[PDB]
Amino acid sequence: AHHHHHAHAFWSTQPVPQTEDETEKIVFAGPMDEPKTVADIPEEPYPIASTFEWWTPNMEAADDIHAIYELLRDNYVEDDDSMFRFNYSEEFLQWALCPPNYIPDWHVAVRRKADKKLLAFIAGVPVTLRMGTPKYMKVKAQEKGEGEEAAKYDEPRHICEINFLCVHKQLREKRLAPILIKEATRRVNRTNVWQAVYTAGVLLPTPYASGQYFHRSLNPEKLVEIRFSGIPAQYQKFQNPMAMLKRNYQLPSAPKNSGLREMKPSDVPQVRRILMNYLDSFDVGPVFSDAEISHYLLPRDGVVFTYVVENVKKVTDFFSFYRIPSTVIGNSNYNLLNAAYVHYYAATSIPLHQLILDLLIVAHSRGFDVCNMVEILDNRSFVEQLKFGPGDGHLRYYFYNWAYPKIKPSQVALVML
Ligand SMILES: CCCCCCCCCCCCCC(=O)SCCNC(=O)CCNC(=O)[C@H](O)C(C)(C)COP(=O)(O)OP(=O)(O)OC[C@H]1O[C@@H](n2cnc3c(N)ncnc32)[C@H](O)[C@@H]1OP(=O)(O)O
Ligand SMILES: [Zn+2]
Repeated sequence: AHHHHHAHAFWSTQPVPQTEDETEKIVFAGPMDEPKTVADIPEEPYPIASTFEWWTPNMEAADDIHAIYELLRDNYVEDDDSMFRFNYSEEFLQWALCPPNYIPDWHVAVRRKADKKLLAFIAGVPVTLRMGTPKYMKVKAQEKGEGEEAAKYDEPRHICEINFLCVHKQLREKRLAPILIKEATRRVNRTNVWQAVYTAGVLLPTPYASGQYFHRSLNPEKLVEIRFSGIPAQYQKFQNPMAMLKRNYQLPSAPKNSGLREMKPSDVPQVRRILMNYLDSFDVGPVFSDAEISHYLLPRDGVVFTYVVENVKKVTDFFSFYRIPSTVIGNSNYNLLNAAYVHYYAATSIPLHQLILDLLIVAHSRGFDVCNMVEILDNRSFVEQLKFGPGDGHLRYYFYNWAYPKIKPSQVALVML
């Protein structure tokens, strides 16, 4: 019942595969660029106009995080004609940008010298990623006798995740974005890191995986009244069509699993174990320490919500979801849309659809209006029984400086904003 509404001067110089045809022919994982060392990377920041300066924000400082908050609030807009606007609170931004061992230098900003107004931003965070040759390719490579080349890059790699690329609207379409990407590349290279991973809605050279978005209505009445959803014509036959619509997406009001409770700090080592056990099944996936599990998964009000199944003693299952609220433009009754995004999870004692059913119940009980996700992990497996519908977006996954075969999004275990 959803409302469906839908030459590279810089990227052709970058160490990424340049065509879909190239990517579909890659058989081994490995770097694109020729080997470099840190000393081969320019010491000085990339030149920008004299009215501007590079600035590294201190995220512990109120003024700095507020400055980044305001830039993104007013300028981090994928579509000016959308009826919605994503909102990234300072707490959200600290959670996304300041994981344990984050590198301040990788938060790259441009500001105007005279008044110190922040005009552009791009952010990298460390992540440890398994990104060696997909298991099927390695298998096929072994049958041809090339197993050790296929396995050469199997060790998890300490790399960079790039997000929150943003140019102030006054500075748009002036090639500042390539400069931001070059400066981040420079700074990351100077840390002896040579690959990055990143996601985008736009199609760039060249994704290794792409996945459709899916939505699960939690407050159908509100979703229709803001035109996120429509009430289709067959409902225009029934007696109280809106009552019929609310009945169709009705959930139980209390979760089905006993032992389900909010995650607490003492759960961290066990959640790490069952998560890692699950994520290692996928060709591309992160490796998390206890500190990273704690930072990314411990409940964080207004940002991250995480529950465990602990039916006496042992943590056997868990799920998590994070919040991004959308401003609703021009609606008399509603100003905000509260969206729950499926995060990490692991099921070992109950079917996956049963665990995610409880996610929906908990998310609904916490006032969320819609539950969103991309078809990574095993998310595709419960779409139909839990009444998710596909949206119009696609999340495209890219590597920088990494030759990588084309894979399915169900082969990807890295949750990325
Ligand atoms: C080893 C370490 C490596 C580190 C770096 C790894 C790579 C990181 C890569 C970045 C990962 C980002 C992940 C996220 O955060 S995805 C979210 C992106 N941000 C937004 O959508 C916020 C709103 N939009 C904006 O702020 C601007 O429109 C941006 C900044 C996006 C472009 O600014 P502007 O509109 O003023 O344009 P320009 O004249 O300066 O530049 C035009 C050039 O920019 C290319 N472009 C456009 N959109 C994107 C995009 N989303 N990723 C990469 N490149 C993009 C475009 O194809 C063209 O290149 P080419 O077509 O001529 O070749
Ligand atoms: Zn429309």
